[PDB]
Amino acid sequence: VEWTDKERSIISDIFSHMDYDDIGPKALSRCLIVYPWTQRHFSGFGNLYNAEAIIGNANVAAHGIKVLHGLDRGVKNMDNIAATYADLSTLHSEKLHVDPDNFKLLSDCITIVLAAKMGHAFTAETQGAFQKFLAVVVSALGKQYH
Amino acid sequence: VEWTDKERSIISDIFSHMDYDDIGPKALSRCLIVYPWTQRHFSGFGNLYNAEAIIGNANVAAHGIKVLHGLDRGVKNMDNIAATYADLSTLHSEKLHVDPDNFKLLSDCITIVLAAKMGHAFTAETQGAFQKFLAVVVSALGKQYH
Amino acid sequence: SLSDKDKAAVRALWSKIGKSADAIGNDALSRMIVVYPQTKTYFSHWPDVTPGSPHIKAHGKKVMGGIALAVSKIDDLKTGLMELSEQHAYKLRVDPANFKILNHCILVVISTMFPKEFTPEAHVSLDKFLSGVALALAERYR
Amino acid sequence: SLSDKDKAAVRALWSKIGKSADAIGNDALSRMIVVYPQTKTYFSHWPDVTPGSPHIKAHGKKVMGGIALAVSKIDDLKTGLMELSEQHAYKLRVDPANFKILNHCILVVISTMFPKEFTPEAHVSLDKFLSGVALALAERYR
Ligand code: HEM
Ligand code: HEM
Ligand code: HEM
Ligand code: HEM
Repeated sequence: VEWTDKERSIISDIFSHMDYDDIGPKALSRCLIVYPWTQRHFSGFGNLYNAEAIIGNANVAAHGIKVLHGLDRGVKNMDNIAATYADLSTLHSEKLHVDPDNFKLLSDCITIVLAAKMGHAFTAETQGAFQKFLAVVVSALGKQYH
Repeated sequence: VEWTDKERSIISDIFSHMDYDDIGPKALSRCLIVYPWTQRHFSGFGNLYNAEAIIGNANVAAHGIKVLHGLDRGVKNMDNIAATYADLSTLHSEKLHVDPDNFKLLSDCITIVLAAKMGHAFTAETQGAFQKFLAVVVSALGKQYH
Repeated sequence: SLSDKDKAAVRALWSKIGKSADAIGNDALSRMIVVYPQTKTYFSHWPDVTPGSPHIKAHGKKVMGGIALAVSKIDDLKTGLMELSEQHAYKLRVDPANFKILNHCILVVISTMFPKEFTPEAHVSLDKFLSGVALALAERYR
Repeated sequence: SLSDKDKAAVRALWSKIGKSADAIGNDALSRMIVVYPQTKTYFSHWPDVTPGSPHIKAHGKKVMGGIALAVSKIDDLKTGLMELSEQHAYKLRVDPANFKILNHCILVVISTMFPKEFTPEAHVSLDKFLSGVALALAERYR
């Protein structure tokens, strides 16, 4: 992607106003409830019994926060995303066996949770830049052919 | 994609043994029948009334042949695919309004028609290299974010 | 397929947010056209497809009225949405790949407008419902 | 959804190619594992998942027996494949995104083995049928 200055500014603004401790746990818990098959990568997280358990699970929260901080390296260098996530890609694939389709599901949950937080400030243009950035990260993680 | 020498040899072998005049019309006619909404880009092709009409339509044949020859430039320079299809991408998008999802549907029909032709010679390894090459072309044409 | 639990969740959510159907539609269509530019071509016959357009606003009412119809026909979406399927497939020739894009935009809009009501449990059932709506709208395609 | 025309096309095709179900399965599973490496993890408990493996061949018989069951239950795939859905969802925990991958591999194998029978008209109905099988296998997932 050839980023416009406006896209860079939007992405920078979004991440600098995001409360990772709030957004991260919400995004991952939402993904585990809306696409429950993803719970299989979190066996030893404890209480994953129902929505209430998942939403309050501190292990799920810790991991959702890690996911958001994992996006920081992409934000820091938007022109080198595929290379930056190469090791994370190998980890989730070879070691963790996460299905490449799961990155897209989680990224839609991050977008939906951010939309709920931002409310009317999550304009179409904001949504377009944010989803475009997540699409690039998802491609690198899932090792899509391009 | 970082092509292996084996992938390059497979792709070269496939294209050098392909009868474009046979495979091209079959792939496009199959796409127009299996995913009939794609027929909307071929209004002035005449007889698109039913499967028999589509399969025998010489305008559909001419276009299917063009599609296959359109893959030649990718075969010729496998390390510069995204750049090579940039103009074709703009044509199908801005001028033709072809939905980016349609390139994938057509590429699966090309794979299925090639499989029927090659029979047992269309091994798993052959299928993997061919689909990987089509995936890269489809990404460039559909302007996927990466 | 939708279970009784899913149908009850969708009916309860719609009961809460239905009063804002018109606004949700205008917002969902507006985002779709901006974020997925390939969808703009279907609305190009309108004299104004730019942000804030009165045609997009008017159409948004119709789109969410179709969602309201789907909620009323939740027990049999195929029969309930058959005429809309025929219209999108034959009269408008809308590529079926776009139904899931508008669905995602509707979920985004509902999240921005009703953060409290749109819980993960409301979202799972609504998402299954919207996939069902897309499958029913795809009925007359092939 | 499958029309009477689609059901008749699938039953007629299966009538012609069913004698080779075992071979089709071995071939389809073999390609899936090689072309979509992410699927190999689900079969890793087997002592041999390499090309030509006797476990893949044996399993291929079971997979196409499931397709044969789906052809017999074509009028109601959800009820007919409910136990298989529960098994893939709960016991095996197979990610549902993989059903469409195996479906594509089955279409590729049928094309290599029955080029004359697998016409564009047989393909459209079989493809709609396989999407229905995937949706029915997804029943117990969420
Ligand atoms: C936008 C997508 C994602 C990003 C940027 C991301 C980021 C990360 C990061 C930064 C870590 C920590 C790495 C380490 O500990 O060395 C991690 C680990 C892990 N991720 Fe992800 N992840 C993503 C999606 C997923 C998805 C979709 C799943 C599963 C469905 C998943 C499952 C895991 C698991 C199980 C761990 C291992 C850590 C442990 O179990 O303690 N991740 N991920
Ligand atoms: C692997 C994918 C494809 C390749 C490599 C490809 C290649 C081409 C080429 C080489 C041309 C001729 C360009 C010219 O005349 O300057 C063309 C034109 C065109 N293509 Fe494609 N194409 C592909 C997919 C599609 C799809 C999926 C559709 C529609 C669903 C489509 C619709 C058209 C139409 C309508 C024309 C304009 C030519 C005319 O109407 O006479 N193409 N394509
Ligand atoms: C959630 C899915 C959708 C619903 C429930 C829906 C519903 C509707 C309804 C109720 C109408 C009015 C029908 C009439 O004229 O009586 C309509 C028309 C239309 N829809 Fe959709 N629709 C959906 C998705 C789409 C998508 C994805 C596109 C295109 C990208 C689309 C493009 C159109 C167009 C072009 C019209 C006609 C506009 C005009 O009157 O000029 N629809 N839709
Ligand atoms: C066309 C779709 C499919 C059909 C009809 C199907 C059918 C079957 C059948 C009949 C069984 C045997 C069940 C039993 O134990 O009684 C089975 C087991 C299994 N299937 Fe599937 N399946 C499908 C797709 C998949 C996919 C996409 C994967 C994974 C990528 C998968 C992985 C498995 C595994 C891991 C087993 C158990 C193997 C064992 O016995 O150790 N299946 N399937």
